[PDB]
Amino acid sequence: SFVEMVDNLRGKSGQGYYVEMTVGSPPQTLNILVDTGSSNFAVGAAPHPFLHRYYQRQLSSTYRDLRKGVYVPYTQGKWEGELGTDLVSIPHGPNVTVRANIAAITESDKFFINGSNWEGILGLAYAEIARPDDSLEPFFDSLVKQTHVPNLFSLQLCGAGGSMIIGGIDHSLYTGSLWYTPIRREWYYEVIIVRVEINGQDLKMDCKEYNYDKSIVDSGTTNLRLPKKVFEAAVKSIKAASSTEKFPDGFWLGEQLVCWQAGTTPWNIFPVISLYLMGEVTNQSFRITILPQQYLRPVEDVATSQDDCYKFAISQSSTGTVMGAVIMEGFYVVFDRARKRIGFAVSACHVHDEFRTAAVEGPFVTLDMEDCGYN
Ligand SMILES: CCCCNC(=O)[C@H](C)C[C@H](O)[C@@H]1CSC/C=C/CS[C@H]2CCCN[C@H]2C(=O)N[C@@H](C)C(=O)N1
Repeated sequence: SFVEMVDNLRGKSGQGYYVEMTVGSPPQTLNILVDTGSSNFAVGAAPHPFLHRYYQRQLSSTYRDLRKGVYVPYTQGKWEGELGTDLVSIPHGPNVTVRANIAAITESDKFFINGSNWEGILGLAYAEIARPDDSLEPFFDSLVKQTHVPNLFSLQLCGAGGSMIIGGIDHSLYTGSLWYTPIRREWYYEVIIVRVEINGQDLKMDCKEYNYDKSIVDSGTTNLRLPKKVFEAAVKSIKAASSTEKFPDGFWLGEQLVCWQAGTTPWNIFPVISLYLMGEVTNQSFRITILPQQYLRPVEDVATSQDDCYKFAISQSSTGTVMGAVIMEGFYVVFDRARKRIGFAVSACHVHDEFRTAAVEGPFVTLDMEDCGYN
């Protein structure tokens, strides 16, 4: 019955992907950012320059105050608000209504984005990273406890809408086989990267470096984010491969955007990136390959040029690897919480390089994969 959920997401990589939800009685409609990197369901509940609408607890007969405050910091942005519960539904999701925890956001900093068209956030990860603590049941945990919806969801983010299939896998959204990697621990959607190659060349780092201090799958982050040492090794490699042309160093910091005459972008000089993920059987892994069309994010020209301009969508991290939206775009990603694994497959909405193709390939053999986990 998943066909009704296809295309239930709007938005872009750089603006966030959001789904429509309703809260309260009578139902109030809000667009909610879908975020696998956190575990709090929160909505603007007070006026804000960037909000065209918000949650009004006074208008809902089913609202219940929990008389407790809450604060949530992200890599960027933060808000504080008031905990309560209310009835929640997803119009283009399963046909159910659940009582869910909701943080009513009363104050925020660098959280809401001007003209993003969303007014809240849906944290899809586990209770362990919920604020104020893990006793605040996350939305998806509530959905699964209160209804018959199976304990999984999948995401198909399409670059330049998407689909969130709640409760299953829709086989028409991907081609080829699904490959699965264990969820290392149920807090973030944490996985283990066991090898990295660039244009077929092994970075040859201690694989612990790739997962220092963790690696997570996050639909709510735009970029691929890498630990300092890995980020430096990657950028060095990508520079050398594209040394044909000259780029400002502010470009490699994701600040300045480079441009080319419409339809003349030299994709071929940028390397593919292969991330190998721990697999499901002993000494086995598989790889996802990223095309430049993914880590060069298209942006509006700062001038009156009909040129194609891009930003470098790989950035340095001090909190581990983040596989963000630009990586998830062009894969179908299955968050199989029931079997503690995450699946990847080539998306039906993948980008078309002329001579290269984004791919999910296996099996590969990799000795000692356990040693790649950071402790
Ligand atoms: C409370 C413990 C869990 C905290 N989890 C995290 O911080 C995750 C690692 C990151 C989150 O997934 C977090 C959720 S979105 C918060 C809004 C930012 C405005 S910018 C945000 C929305 C527009 C598109 N770019 C996005 C982005 O790129 N956000 C990164 C920068 C980020 O921060 N994402």
